[PDB]
This record gives sequence, structure tokens and C-alpha cells, in this order.
Amino acid sequence: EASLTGAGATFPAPVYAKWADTYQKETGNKVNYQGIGSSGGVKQIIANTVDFGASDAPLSDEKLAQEGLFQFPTVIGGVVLAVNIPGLKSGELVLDGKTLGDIYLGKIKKWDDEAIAKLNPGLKLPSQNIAVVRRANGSGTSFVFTSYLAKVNEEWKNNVGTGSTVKWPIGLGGKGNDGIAAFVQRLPGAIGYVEYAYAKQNNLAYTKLISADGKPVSPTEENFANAAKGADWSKTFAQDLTNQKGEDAWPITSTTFILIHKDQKKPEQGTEVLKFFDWAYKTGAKQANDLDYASLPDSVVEQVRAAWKTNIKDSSGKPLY
Repeated sequence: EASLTGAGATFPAPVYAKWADTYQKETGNKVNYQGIGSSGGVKQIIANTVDFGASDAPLSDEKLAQEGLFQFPTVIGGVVLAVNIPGLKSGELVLDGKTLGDIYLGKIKKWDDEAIAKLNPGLKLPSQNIAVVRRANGSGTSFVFTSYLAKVNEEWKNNVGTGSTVKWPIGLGGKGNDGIAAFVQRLPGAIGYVEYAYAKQNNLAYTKLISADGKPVSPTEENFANAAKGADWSKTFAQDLTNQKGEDAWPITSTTFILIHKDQKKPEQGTEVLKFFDWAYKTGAKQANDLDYASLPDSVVEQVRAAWKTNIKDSSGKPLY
């Protein structure tokens, strides 16, 4: 039995924790996962204070080569806009990218703004002020969200840009996906971006969004999977899944990555990390779907296995898989 420690992204934390509990029950192996944000996960793996790091923002091939790291995707999730609007039920408000950007730029300040009313003809919107909530920590969810806004709102792209940390025009700061969930819950009129599981688990209302093709879509595991149907995984695991074309393609979708060292100084730990992720691919799909995360296609998991064999070795050059 081994004790493993991982750290990083809160985006997939609900599923990593579920897998860890089940894995211990079946095998006795212990996996301790710390949700400290993707930036923190990257610093930790490079500092070698953990067996594996986790980040929703992929590292470039050069940065991976420079640090002697290897990265692989685990699941596909989606970012949603959790809202606290009195009188509105979940899934009934619809927003488009342009308007969402104008809300985050501070251009739109009330829930009954003309720009929002026009997108929601049947709705009777309140003249409630909007309280914007964003991440206070270095975040892979912020990276995905800002990558999306830069595509749909030019003023956002030119003035604030994309990043795991940016100079937010307005808004209160919440720590982790759980921190944003807690804020929305306690602030009438609030809007905040979180990975879907956090909204669902906390019974938070969320909005629909207009797809890249121009149709309103609901956030569901299937619709996150739809956003990834045209990604060519054979070329690279670092796929951008925001604003993708296609029927029922959730616009703010993303996969997430695990980072491990190519030259394993503690081979026994390295071997056990791969066994845990292999077990998750083989048996953990049901748990991932229970939490509304879509699974990676079998072809992709096969590419990852082929890559483990070629890349992960001990100091004597022997493969650990």
C-alpha cells in the first residue's frame, strides 16, 4: 500500500476526491489531494514537494521540456455562471458572450439592463444590482473563463486579456471554486464562474449560454462532451475547448491535466501514481459521470498509456509502466 500526495486545481477536485476514496476502499492505497489552485499545483510539482501536480491550464511543450515534466488530461468539465437572482429559477436566464463580457467589464450594472432583457424576452427581470465575483487565487478556471471572454468581447481582450491571474475591472475575490460558490450563495444579485459540479452540489442557480453557432444551450455532461467532439487529440493533449462549433456545444468547456516528473527519483511513488490514474480510466467513469464530468474517449486514454511507457522512467532509464 502506498501513500501518495497530489496538489493543484480545484476544477476537478470533487472527482479526484471521489476516486481517491473508492481506490482506498478497493486497494488500501492512500491518495491525499490538496485543492490549492492550478498555479500552486505547478509550483509544487516543480518544487518536488508532491508526487503529482494538477492544472487546468496546460504547460507548453517547451516549458514541459525545460522542467522535465510530462502532462496528461483526465476528464472534461465545464464552467458555468452561478447566479443569485430573486425570482429566477435555474437554467432560465440566457446570456451571450458579448453581454457576459460587458457584465465583467462593469459596463452592465443591473439585472434588468436592456441588453439582458433583449436576450430574455419572456422574462421579468429585477432591478437588482449585479455583484460580480471572481477568483482571488492563481486559477486554471480563471484561465479558461478569460480565454473564452477574449474571444467574445474585444474590449475584454484588449484591456484585460487572458491568464490564470488578470487585473479584474470589478468584482469581489473568492478563493477556490468553493469560495466562489459560497459568495454567490450569500450575495443577492451575485454572478460568479465555477466548474459545474460546484453549482450543482450547492443547489445554485445557473444560466444557459449561447453557443458559438448561436443557439442557447444548457450545461450538462453531454454538452461538455459535445464541445470536445472536434478536438484532434492525436496532435496534442493541450486542446482549447472554449467557444467551439457544433450542436449543443457548451461554450466554456475544458479538460484538466496532471503533471509528473519524467525522471522519477522515487520510482515506487511514480509507479503507484500511474497505477491510480490507470485505475481511474479503467473503472472511474461512472463516478466521473455521477459528478457531471465527461470521460475522455478510449483513443485518448490509449495515447496517454503509450506515452507513459515512453516517458516515465527511473534514474537508471527503466520505464515505470
